[PDB]
This record gives sequence, C-alpha cells and structure tokens, in this order.
Amino acid sequence: ELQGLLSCTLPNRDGDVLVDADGKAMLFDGRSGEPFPYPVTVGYMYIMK
Amino acid sequence: GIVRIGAEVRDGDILVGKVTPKGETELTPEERLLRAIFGEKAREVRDTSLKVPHGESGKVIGIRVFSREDEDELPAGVNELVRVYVAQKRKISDGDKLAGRHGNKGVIGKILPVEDMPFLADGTPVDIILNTHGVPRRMNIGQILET
Amino acid sequence: AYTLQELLTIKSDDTVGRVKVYEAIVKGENIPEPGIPESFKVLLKELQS
Amino acid sequence: ATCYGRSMATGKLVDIGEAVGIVAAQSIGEPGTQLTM
Amino acid sequence: WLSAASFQETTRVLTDAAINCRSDKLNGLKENVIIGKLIPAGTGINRYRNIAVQPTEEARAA
Amino acid sequence: ISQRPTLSEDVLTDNRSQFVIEPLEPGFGYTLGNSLRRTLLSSIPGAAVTSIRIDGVLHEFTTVPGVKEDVTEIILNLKSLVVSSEEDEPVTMYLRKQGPGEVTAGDIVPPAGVTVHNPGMHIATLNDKGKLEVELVVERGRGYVPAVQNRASGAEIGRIPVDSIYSPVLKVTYKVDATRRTDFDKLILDVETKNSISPRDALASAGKTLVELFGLAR
Amino acid sequence: MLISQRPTLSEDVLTDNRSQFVIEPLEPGFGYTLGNSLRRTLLSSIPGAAVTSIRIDGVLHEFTTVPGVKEDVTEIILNLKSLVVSSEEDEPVTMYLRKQGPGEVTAGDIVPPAGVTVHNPGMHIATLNDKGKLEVELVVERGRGYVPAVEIGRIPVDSIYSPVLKVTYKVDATRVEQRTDFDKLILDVETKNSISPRDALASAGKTLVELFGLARELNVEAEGIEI
Amino acid sequence: EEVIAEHPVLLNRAPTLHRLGIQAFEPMLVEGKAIQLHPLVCEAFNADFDGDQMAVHLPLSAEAQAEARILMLSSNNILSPASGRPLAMPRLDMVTGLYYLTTEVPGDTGEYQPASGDHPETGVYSSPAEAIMAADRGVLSVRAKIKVRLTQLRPPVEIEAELFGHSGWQPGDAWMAETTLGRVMFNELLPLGYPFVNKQMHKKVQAAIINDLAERYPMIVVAQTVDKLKDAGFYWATRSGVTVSMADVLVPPRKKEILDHYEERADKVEKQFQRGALNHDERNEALVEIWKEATDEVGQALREHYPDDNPIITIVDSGATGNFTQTRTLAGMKGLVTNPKG
Amino acid sequence: VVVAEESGVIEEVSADYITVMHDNGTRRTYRMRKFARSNHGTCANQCPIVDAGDRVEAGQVIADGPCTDDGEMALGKNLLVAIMPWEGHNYEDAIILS
Amino acid sequence: SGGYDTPLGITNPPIDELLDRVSSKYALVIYAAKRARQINDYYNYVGPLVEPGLQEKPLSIALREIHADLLEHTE
Ligand SMILES: [Mg+2]
Repeated sequence: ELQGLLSCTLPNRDGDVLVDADGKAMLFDGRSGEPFPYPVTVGYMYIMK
Repeated sequence: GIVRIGAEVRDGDILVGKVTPKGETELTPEERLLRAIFGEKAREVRDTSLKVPHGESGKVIGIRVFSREDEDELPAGVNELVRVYVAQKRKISDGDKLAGRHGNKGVIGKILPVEDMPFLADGTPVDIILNTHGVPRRMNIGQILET
Repeated sequence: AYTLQELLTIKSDDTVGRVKVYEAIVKGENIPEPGIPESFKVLLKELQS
Repeated sequence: ATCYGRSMATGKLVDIGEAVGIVAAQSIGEPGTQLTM
Repeated sequence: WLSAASFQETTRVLTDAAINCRSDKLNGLKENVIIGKLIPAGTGINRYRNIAVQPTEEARAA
Repeated sequence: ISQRPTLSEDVLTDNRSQFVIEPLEPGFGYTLGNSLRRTLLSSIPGAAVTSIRIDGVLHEFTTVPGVKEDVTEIILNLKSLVVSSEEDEPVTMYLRKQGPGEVTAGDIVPPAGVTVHNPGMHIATLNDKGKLEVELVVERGRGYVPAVQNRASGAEIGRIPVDSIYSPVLKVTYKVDATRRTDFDKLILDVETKNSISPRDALASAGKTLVELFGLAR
Repeated sequence: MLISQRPTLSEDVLTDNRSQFVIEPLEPGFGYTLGNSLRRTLLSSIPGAAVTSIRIDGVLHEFTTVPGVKEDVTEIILNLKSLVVSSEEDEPVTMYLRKQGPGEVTAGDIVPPAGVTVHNPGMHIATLNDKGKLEVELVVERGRGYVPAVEIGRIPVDSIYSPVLKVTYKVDATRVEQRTDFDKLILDVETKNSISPRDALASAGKTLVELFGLARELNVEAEGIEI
Repeated sequence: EEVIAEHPVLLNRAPTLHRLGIQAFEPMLVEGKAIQLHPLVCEAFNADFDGDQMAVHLPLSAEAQAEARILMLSSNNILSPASGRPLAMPRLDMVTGLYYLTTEVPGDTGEYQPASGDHPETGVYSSPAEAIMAADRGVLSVRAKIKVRLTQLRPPVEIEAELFGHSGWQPGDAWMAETTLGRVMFNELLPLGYPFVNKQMHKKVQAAIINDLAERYPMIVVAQTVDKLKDAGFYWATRSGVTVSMADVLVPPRKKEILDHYEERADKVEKQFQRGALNHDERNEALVEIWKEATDEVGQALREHYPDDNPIITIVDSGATGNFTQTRTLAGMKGLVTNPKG
Repeated sequence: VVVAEESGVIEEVSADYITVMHDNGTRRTYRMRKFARSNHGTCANQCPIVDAGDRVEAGQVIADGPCTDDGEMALGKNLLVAIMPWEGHNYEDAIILS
Repeated sequence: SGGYDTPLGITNPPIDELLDRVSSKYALVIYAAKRARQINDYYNYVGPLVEPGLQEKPLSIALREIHADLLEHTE
C-alpha cells in the first residue's frame, strides 16, 4: 500500500512530481551547484528534541 | 537588593543581595588596622549574596518572597526566603540531542546555512540530513517507511 | 610519569602545591615540585585509628 | 627489550621505560566484552 | 603490603602485614601513585629523569 | 565562437519571475544558477522589526489581559510581518486597539517611508476587556540577525528584542538545458520573493553584489 | 543594506606556470559562491588555440605503425596534444613538421605559419632511427575549454583549448572576533606557457563581471558596498 | 587564542579500556559548547555521536606538556598497541567513499574503447588534468576504464621493471597505465614513492596499504596520508549514491516456496513425532537443523537476487559497516530466536 | 490538557482562563497554566484552542498543553529529511540541520 | 628533505626526525622539558639559540633547538 501511494503523489504547485515511485528525488548540492548524481531518498520524518 | 522583573542577567550577576555578620577571627590585619584607626565599628558584614551560576542566563520571569516579619512558615532561624525564576529561550544548537520514534538518536554536528543545504528541484531545501550507514545495521527500517 | 604525578598531587591533594602552582602560573614562572597528597595523610591517620 | 620484541604501536624495538605489563593487561582485557558462549 | 591492601581483601592483608611488621620498600607503580611520587616507569626511570641539558660550546659562542 | 549572452525576463505572478540566460558554456549553467541562488537566499537587503514594546508587559513570558494569545505567541505571529522601509534607520511604528474584534497588520500605523505588505495577517484576538498597545522598532539589514540583547544595547526592561529575518526572497531555484558541433547551456532561474520587493529588484541586487565581489579578481 | 570591507586578494607563486591565490576574508557562505564559478570559468571560458586534427604520411590505414620511429601513433598524439600554441586567426590554419635522417624531432623543428607561435620548442616529439623520415600536417584553431575527437589520412584529436591545465579550490574559516565563521578561498591554478595564472584569473574575473553585469543592468539598486 | 597556541590538551572517554582512551590534541577554538573530535580517533575511543561526552584535562608543567606532545599526541598513536593493526584507518563512511571511487564500471561513459574503422579509440589521455577536463564535461566517468600517461606517479613493480630501470625512477618520468580516473586520484593521495595499486579499495586493501606505510614510511607521513584519505573518502561518499528506500530492501522472490518446503519438512517431522517414534529432544534438534537450513537458503536466495550495486550490498561488502546476517534479517528471514534458558 | 467537564457554549476566552456556560445555566471556569516550570526545568504552558461562542461537548479539549496540538501528543516536529552521507558532518550518528 | 609535507606548527619538528636525536621518546621528553624550563628561567639560564617566534611556547623553542642539534644531553 505504501508502494502504491508512492505513485499517486500529487504534484506541487508547478505540476511537478518531486518524488518518484522509489521514494527518491534528485537533489542539488547547494555549495557547488551541480546536481547530486544518484537519486536520494527524501521525505518527512517526526524528529524530537 | 532583589533583581527587577524582566531584567537580563548573565554569568556572575547578582540576583539577591545578602550580607552576613562577619566573624571577628577572620578579620585580616589590614581590616583590623582600618577598624582600629577609624573606629568604624558599625554594621560589620560580608558579602554572601546570591549570584548566577556558570553557563546560565536569561530573562527574569518572577520573584516570590516570604518574610518572617510577615507571618510565613519558615524553618528554625530562617528570617527571609526569596525565589527568583529565570527563563531561557534555547534554540537548536550543536551537540543538542535529536531522535525519531524508532530509536535513531543523534547529536547535531553542523547546522549549515539554508543555501548550503541540498534542495529539491523546485528549490525547497531539506531540513535534516541523516546518514545512510546508520539505518540498515540498527534494524529500524520503520524510519524509512515513516519517511 | 610527570603527567600522572601532576594529576594526582598538584591538581588534587597538595594543599600547599596547588596554591603554589596558581601563584607560579600567574607570575609566569616554572611549575614547582609536587608535595605529598593529603589523602595519604588521612589514610595514615585512619590506619592509626 | 630484545627478548620481548618490537613495540606494536611504534613498530620499532620497545624502549626501556615502557611498562609492558599494563599494556599487556589492557590488550587482553579490552576485547573482553566480545567473548560469548 | 600497600599494593596488596589497595588491590583486594584489605582487612586480611592489613592484619597479616601488622602481625609480620611488614616494611614496604615503596618502589612500585601503584605504591608511587598512592604516595604521590614519580612512578618507576617511562619518564620516571632514573636514567631518563636525571638527564643533564646544556648547549654546546660551538652554539654557545653564536 | 562565443556569442555574447543575454538575459531575458519572464513573469509568472507579481512576486514570482523566471529569468532566462543564454547562451552559456556547456556545463556552466548549473554553477551560475547556484552562484546566483546562494546570493539571492542570503544577502538580499530588506527590512524587518528589531524590537517591540508592549505597555502592560515587562518581558516576553506573560499575558496581556483580554487578548487570546500570550506575548510569546504574539511575537511568533509578528515574525511573519513582511515590511519595507526606505528610512534605512531605526524607525518606530505604533498600534493601539481595543476589543472586541481582532488585531491585524492593517491596524498598525506605519510612519513615513515604511509600509506593510500584508494587512490581513492575524496578530491577536481581543475581547471586551482586551486592550493592545504596541510599539515596533523597524530597521533595515540583510540575512538573519538574532535578537540583540539588552546588555549589548543600552536598552531598558520594557524592550523585548525579537529575531530579525531581513530576507525579502522566499524561494529560489534553477534548471539548465544542455544542447550538444555546437554545444551550449541555457539557464533558467526561478525566483519568488515576498511582496516587499519584485524579483527584478532582488536579482539586480544579487547581480550588483556579485559584480562588486568579482571586481577584485581583475 | 550594509557595508562590507577589506576583502583582500593575495598570491603565492609556486612555479612560473602554477600559483595559488587566497581571497580573504569573504562573508559567510560566499566561499562557495565564488569557488566553483571561478574554477569553471578558468577551465571553460578563456580563448586559446590548439590542435584539432592531423594527417601523418607513410601509414594511414594501420594507424599504429610508423617507419623510422619507435613511438606508436597513440604516443605521437599524446605528445602533440601537450603542445602549447597561440593563434590569432579565426579560421583554422595548417602547419607542417618535416624532419629526415636519424635523430630527435622537437617542437622547434616545426615551421609556424604567419600568426601562430609555438611556446615549447624543447618538447620531445619523436626519435628517428637509421633510415627514417617524418612529415606530418597539423590543424590549429582557437576555442575555449576542451572538446573530444569530432578524406583519407585525417584523424581528429582531443583539443585542449584552455590555456589553464589544472584548477582546484578549498574553503577555510577566518573572521573577526564577532563571527569567527567567515570564509577564505584558496584557488590553486596550474596553466600552460600561453599566459600566467595572473592573466587567466583576471580574464575569468572580467568574464564573470560581464556575466553578472548582465543581471545588474536590469536595475541600478542597492547591494553590498566595498572598500 | 594566543595562550592556547601550541598548548596540548588531553581528551578522555570512559570507559578507558586501553591507553588510547586518553589522547593529546592541539586545541582549536571553535564556536558552540561542543567538543569537535576528529573522525578517525573514534575507533580508538569507541566513540560514536549518539550523545557521547568526553573530558578534557589541561597539562601545566613542562614535562607534562612534553609528554602530551610526544607520548600521547593523536597523530603519533596510529597503530593498536594490542595487534599492531591500524586504528586511524578510514572506518565506515570514508570506506564507501573510496570503495565507490576506485571500483571500475565496465561500459561507463568515456570508457576506453578500441578503434574500429575510421573511428579512433578516444580512450587515451595525455595527463590526468586532461582526464579531469573530460570529466568536467559530461564525457568521462570517474569509474570508467581509460589509459593515461602518468608523470608524477610511481608504477607497479612489474611495469617499473620492464619499462624503466629497477629501483630507478624520477619525477616527470612518463608511463602508460590502463586504470580508472578514480584509482589515479586515489593514488594521488599516496606519496610519490609508493607504487601504484590499481585495486578495488575494500577496507582490507586500505588496511594493508596503511600497514605498509607504517612499516616503511615515517609516522608523520602516515598521519598526513590518513587525513588525505579521510577528505577524499568523505567527499566521494557524498556522491557515492548510497541511500535506503523500501524498494532497495528487496524481498527474496522464492521466499514463499522455500518456506513452504522447509515447513513441509517440519510438518513431516511433527507427524513422525505424533506416533511416538521421534524423541522429544530429537524433535527439537531436528526442527533446529531444519530452520537453520531454511535460514541459510533464504540468505543465499537473497544474495543471488540482490544486484551487486545495491546500496545495502555495497555498504556491507565494502567493509564499511554491518554483516550479511543483518541483511538476511532485514529482508528475508531472521530465523530462530533465543529462549530464557538459551 | 484542558477538558470540558460538561457541555455548553464558551462564554469568554482569554490567555488566562476559559469561561463556559452550561445548558442548565451554571458557569464553569478553567485557569490556564502559563509558563509554569516543571520538575526538570521544561516549560508547562497552556493555550486555548476555542473561540468565543463555540459549542463544546462534554469531554472536548478546550486548551492545549505543553506537547499537545489540538488534542494529540505532539512531541516533536515534521522535518524534511534526506538520507545520504554529507561531507562527514553526519558521520557516525551525527546529524546535519538546516 | 623528504616526501613529508609541511607540518602545521605543533607537529613540527616531525617526531621521526627528533627520535633520531635521542635513544627513546621518554629521554626526548625530559630533554625538551628541561631545556624549556631553562629557557623560561632565562626570561626571569641561556638561550634561545635559534630565532624565536613573535610569541612562542618555550617547549616549541626547545624542540626546534633539539632539531637543530645546537645542544647536548647526557643520560
Ligand atoms: Mg555512544
């Protein structure tokens, strides 16, 4: 069910689906600028202090 | 002699001023010479005032005070008692301990500027970067599913 | 050896050596020679007890 | 020093002042929490 | 006897040492640690701790 | 051979704009887009509130009678104020209000040279007994400046320092198009600022900053 | 806005064609805004002339055997790609290298046509043994950066147009007693014999000044001042 | 900042199991309230960053400061005094960073391909700077096999014996090498004198390299080489593309059939025990052996179904961290579980 | 957390207390713990989650506590996480924050 | 000079070059410590024998002197 939901991801405000069905996404290195070569798993997690 | 509500105090600042009757034995030769020359034998005290501990600062929130002149319950020989409450707004910092719900704990090594942070295609930067090598060997895959 | 002696004598127990060390560092002089740990005197007195 | 052998950390011949007894005790007892039935 | 008393079974060691009127030579790592003396190892060995240092005459001229 | 590059602006909304830079060297669009985006996110000058002052309170951790939110929650609401100031000096705004009703940014009376760009933002909710009287010192700077302490300045007990977020831009990103005998890259910046300034002004400020910085290279 | 000052630039000369440069102090986060851009500009945006394609007589189909010399065609191309040359003709210009008899051919044995200049005459090319002769054609033209291999007897080579060879940067932290987190940029550059690292750095600076002046032209507005 | 310069401090973390639990460092003033600790000394301290605290002692006397700078300095103690193995060696992240950096991918972009017809090879490069230029452009991959002429690197024993005079080499001597740009850049960290490796850098290989460096080269050379290795390993671990997702944790495809088969075996064992033929302890031992076999079969099936570039397999097999039983437990089957008696 | 003991309409809401008016005419008032120190130094602070005039049922949450958000235990924050090694600043269980 | 790169102020002179001056690391420690407190006695007794830094720890000065072989020692 999680695998299926990873495909139904609604786009953002610009119509782009930022996260693919593997849960990964292409990120850009904010220091150099070149995009990171491989897709990296991104998402939202509950973090405590 | 009490700090004022709302004041900002730092390490070593005085919160409540207190003076204690000074023991005659510990009078240094210089103090003895002065008290014998001028004869100022009036209201002899020493500084035992409350101070702020090391590594502690913040805004003073409230002050509660109980006196013996006013009818309050205090232990034997205690004339006055004053509590001062100090609050601090602690932002997240290096070395502070974060953790998820799956046993994945960690302290904060570096907080990068929002530009140094890797960002998605539309420019949304990530908020926290968890290393990969930690995940598979602890046997908490629930964090990946939660993500 | 000198580190271990400094840790156990002039940093912990020497009552005349710690003040001497502070006085020597304040005036920029060399560190003096350590003395006798006071806890050893306490051990001797407790053995006498 | 000659009968003992080289020093593991330095790789050269063990110096004189070295206290090899405590080093040996530490070396034997440090991976002690790894022995299981 | 000091090392044995600090290690384990202090009461028995102390009784036995008092009966035999034991005099500790006071030359051991733990002994020198307890009494606050330089330990007989490493930089505490006589040949290392009593080294004399002075510049050479050729360098003392310059 | 090298054709002189051009910068052509597109517009999506009043606060968001796409820019197109072309032609560029192959593999050169990513680096330029990043060197622009970093300066856009970090060092764009703007204006924000530095310290506030409420009459009935002497510190941040208390409650104003009648209002619904505590002073700390009120400050967290004021953290969302987008303002623009031409004075470039400490200038004081005022706000008097009495309930019932609700206090918003439109109820604040800004002095000359400054203006609030979202009057509809919620600040506090007042009742019959609620009375809100606030002064807000507004200044102009860049980046993020944490609350200036009352020990650093000659401030007094009533002054409540607040965090200052001087960034006028909201979200910056970029994308490149590579084209492979004649290879070249076309860069597309996407800049969304707050209603304080237009993306044209933000990108112009970043361009001047980077020109001034690279001028020492020659 | 605000005012920043004292962003000095200094140089350490290791060799005549290689030097380090230090930009300090830079504001927080600006060590990486300048670092990658300067490197990519030095590498890919500088005008320079180099070899594009060549033709070697004697053997054309085998492409691996050549009489008179022991070096293969691969090593010949390797020796040729490292030849530094500067041309001002926009059109591709052909040069020729001819040498007979046993001996050693250098880059000075080449006859440069009008306009072009070879800067490494002492560079080794090939060695002719007994009864050997070498006659080769070269195509030299201008460009920027680096481009891979793009009439019988013709072979294209890898054109190294960039007058710089190797550029690498690093970022450290030195600042005032209030921040201690400002950035310092260290840029190690190693160039060819065409231009010194100084002139390459100045050219990259001018090209980037033009690039970002394209954006500054949109409006004359406030930004960080300098001293 | 003036009084701190060249005044070493002692860092200790309990439990101090061996003498490396206390080490001398040069203090550098940092912002914050945390002690920044070099990532290589962790193996000596058994220190992770899950909330660990360390203590700092300040030597005062000249003899104590000398003992700190000489006897207890961090860069002086690189080898375990127990087995002589390297402890300041790249540990886990760095490992992957180097394991990805030196492995050769057959058929990558820019890979050397022989000349066919009128098309040249385009697999040779004059200098490693030319390879760096070809890598900045999208043509050359770092993990692709190419042929480079190396002027500032030392060749192996056989290549130096064939092409050059044995024990004779000079900086600037040229030689052809068919390697990856990654292996070139990795050998660039190792000193000039060290022979080229051209091997996939499993953790054991770098352990052997550091053993050789400590056996032959000075201690300070090793202390700088390990720092260069740390930097390279981290930089390339960022770009090694190792993450974790639910799709990267692949369930074995034949798990259902294997479990059905071995549970059928166990059911036959239970049927045999139902008639009283099989002994109780014999039944327990038989079921234990059955489920051990099934666990290992599921592990083998998982090892077969997993690509060799999977991030889990890459992390485990590179020697960075973890073992294969953890992977068998994560995806596949954990197996038998302990009892109160054992 | 603050829970309604009896159904009714909220009569007044302040940062200090919440006064509700039951259906039988009786009043009730709940005082808010504001910036109260805990046994371990954490801050116990309560904030009303209802507005004046709302009709609440018996047992509804009227004000949130320290780690409560509209009625549920909110012990932390939802953060955008990317899982990748980054320049060793997340080496060995260290964490990198934006 | 050797293949080692430039040390960084506290790791110089390299320990591999200083251990060639004495028989053991302990003797080197005592060597440097006695020379250093002798130096500090001079400032309040001979030396420094090399050019001192603008502000330098006397231990580092003694280490540089030992590296320069400008002094003798006897066990
Ligand atoms: Mg731990």
